[PDB]
Amino acid sequence: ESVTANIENVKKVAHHIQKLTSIVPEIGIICGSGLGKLADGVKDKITIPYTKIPNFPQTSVVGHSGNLIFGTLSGRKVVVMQGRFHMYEGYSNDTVALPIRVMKLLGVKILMVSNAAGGLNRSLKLGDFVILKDHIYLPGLGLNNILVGPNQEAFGTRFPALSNAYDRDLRKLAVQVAEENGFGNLVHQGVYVMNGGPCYETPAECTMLLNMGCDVVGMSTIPEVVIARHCGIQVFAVSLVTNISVLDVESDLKPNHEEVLATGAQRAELMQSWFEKIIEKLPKD
Amino acid sequence: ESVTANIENVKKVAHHIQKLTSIVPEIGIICGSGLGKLADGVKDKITIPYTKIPNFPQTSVVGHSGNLIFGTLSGRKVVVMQGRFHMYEGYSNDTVALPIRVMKLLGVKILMVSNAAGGLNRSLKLGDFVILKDHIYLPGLGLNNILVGPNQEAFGTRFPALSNAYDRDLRKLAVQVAEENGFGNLVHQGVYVMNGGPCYETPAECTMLLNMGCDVVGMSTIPEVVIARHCGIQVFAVSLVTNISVLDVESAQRAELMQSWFEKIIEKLPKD
Amino acid sequence: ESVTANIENVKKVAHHIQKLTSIVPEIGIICGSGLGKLADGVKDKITIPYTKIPNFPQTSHSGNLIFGTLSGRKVVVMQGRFHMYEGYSNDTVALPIRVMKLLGVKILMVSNAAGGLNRSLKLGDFVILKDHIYLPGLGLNNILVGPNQEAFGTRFPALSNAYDRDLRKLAVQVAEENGFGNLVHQGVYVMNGGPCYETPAECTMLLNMGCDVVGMSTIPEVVIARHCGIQVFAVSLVTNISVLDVESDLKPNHEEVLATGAQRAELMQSWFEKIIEKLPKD
Repeated sequence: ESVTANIENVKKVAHHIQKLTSIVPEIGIICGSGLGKLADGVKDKITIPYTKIPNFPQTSVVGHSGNLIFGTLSGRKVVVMQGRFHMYEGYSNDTVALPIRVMKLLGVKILMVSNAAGGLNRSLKLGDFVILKDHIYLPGLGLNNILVGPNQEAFGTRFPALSNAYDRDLRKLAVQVAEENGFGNLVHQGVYVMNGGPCYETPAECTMLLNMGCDVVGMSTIPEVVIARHCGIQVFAVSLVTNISVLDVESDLKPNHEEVLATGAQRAELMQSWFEKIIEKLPKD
Repeated sequence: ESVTANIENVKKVAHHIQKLTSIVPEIGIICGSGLGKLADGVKDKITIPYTKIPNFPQTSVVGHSGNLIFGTLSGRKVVVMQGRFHMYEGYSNDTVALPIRVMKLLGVKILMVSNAAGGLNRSLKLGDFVILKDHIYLPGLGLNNILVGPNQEAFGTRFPALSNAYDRDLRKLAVQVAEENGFGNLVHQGVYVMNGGPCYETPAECTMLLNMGCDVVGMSTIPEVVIARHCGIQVFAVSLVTNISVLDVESAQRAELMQSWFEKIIEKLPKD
Repeated sequence: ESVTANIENVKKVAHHIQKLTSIVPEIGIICGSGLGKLADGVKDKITIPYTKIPNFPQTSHSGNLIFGTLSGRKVVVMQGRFHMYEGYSNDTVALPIRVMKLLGVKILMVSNAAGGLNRSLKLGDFVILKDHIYLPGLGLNNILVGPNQEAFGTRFPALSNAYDRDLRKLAVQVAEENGFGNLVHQGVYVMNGGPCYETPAECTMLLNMGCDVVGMSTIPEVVIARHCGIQVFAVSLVTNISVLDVESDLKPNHEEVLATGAQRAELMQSWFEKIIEKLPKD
């Protein structure tokens, strides 16, 4: 399961990073679908490959290590995670949790995250942005919650509440920014349900999930959100609707992931702009 | 993970405990929520710490380790489990199963369990008692059932049915005792769904669970109930509603009454 | 302890089997409920116990891989399955299906025992799977969790026509012309990891999820088959009628479940034989 995400190990990693950069991040960004360009446009960037950080978890896109990117975005100090640890890859709870807990010790106060999701809600269109206002953590309700195991008291409490998990003030700001900039029609809010994956959802599964009250379904994000809330980081999360879920078996349409990647690539410019304009107006500073 | 909960290992733990006490328990009790007294009220008590028993699972520090308390309660021999093993802590199936199977070998015929739960059913109020009449074992449906692995045939069958899992006669008696003693207005019956935890449930999760047909939600109890039924122990289980679930994102006290209820139920239990 | 179901290891197993038999199978059959007597019908056959195939998983007498001819077609039959409720790993379940693929299997046919949730179902009915709900898979116990084995398939497999519509059609037509079309339905199968039978509250929930039958197997093998491009036909025998009411004295009994399966075994075998008979030949 790699190194335990305890205070000792997390501090060690944080200190290693702090020798490599003088940027003290206020906002952490986990790049998902549509955020590829935002990562590139970080100003005065310093790129730290995961390979160069002892005990930091290792992931690659066909050979190329992920990176931590420090710098600024709209005048605000950020750290960007370029490369994530999805549970369908077989990563441990400790692997997924360590980077978020490292962000806490580095100074991160807000986490912004995107992902690719299937649209269950029948009003959604391809390319829509669905701000998460709540979630259903199917793995968590089973016995695959990321927090299962000894609680690391240094970071949070044994039984965390998830009441305002998707900060209502950050959601209101994100909607306002979209509306002010002429793409409010693309922005929805909804409930995201996690399918552990990596299979796309069958029509019967989608029909069930829609009837549970779910608006979008995806295979990521909730584990990161749980760790973030556990250690008191405010969360803003957006699903890009990269496929419209098929609810009937009598239908030749299907999710193919390349069209999922195409939707991400085509909405990247707008999602970058949105996130930059949100960051510009975030409170505290 | 510690030691396999097979008939040989369970036999050895049971034999060791039988040297430390002459009490042959007829009723096993696991108090979760309202565990104030009961263990206080047992006459002629014998407190056996978990560390005193070899191969018996041990709690993780906390400044207060587990005990197995033997004695009598309202004229019946009992064994109380103080110190539980919950799956959200990372305990293995064998760790949770072994204690219940030890109870079986010691002579336990009835298991009484209390726990703390979130109220999903909209007519519940904080402090209410909800007798479990059925459950939904979400971890079990999802391939984290406590019985996964080789079946221990000496305890039970490969594919146990869970018909009358929460004995209907015990529930009827429990309801009779509550109404007889003036706190019948607190008592409900319902379906308990297990959230593996340890996070509390989001509004959207609570809404989904309510619409699945669940009345309360908690992070324990079902694994123990499944092991109990597998080896033929009758089960009585009750949730104390300690949090009322919020359904949309837009939006100690009963300790003495619960221990008293359990004491009065045991008084009225049939005896062979 | 189990060997990874990667192309290197699967090749080694398939190459060992290919020295023990000349039969190149194009249909793979996994014997579940109602298919106990299927191995008997296989002609020009060779029985290979799992015990004499290195790194092939071991299940219990040992399980066998039977090669031969059924209704004129080359088949491999798995007598002995690896149920997840027994504690078997994903690799253990996946390897046999991937071996089938390297051996040449194009169609996988499978039966299982299931509880009938749909209130119109009768005991002994056949429910062809047209779709499924993989509760373990949704909850992070999907058989494909781990590094994707690219030799076999893609990272994010779609499950759109998982239960091949042409095979389902043919199966329904074969039943109808042989006079048992009234026993045949099509439905959604939900997986309960098991090994407990379902409580009344669980059954009620599953029925309201849109499920017709519930069982403890099959989906993991189906996912692996679809991942490597094998077409799938699957049928649940309704071996118990699910009890939705806690006050009812009715309950699932495993001896009655096995008895129901055995009673239908001749008919289920004949059905499978006649499906294979009518499959398009190239």
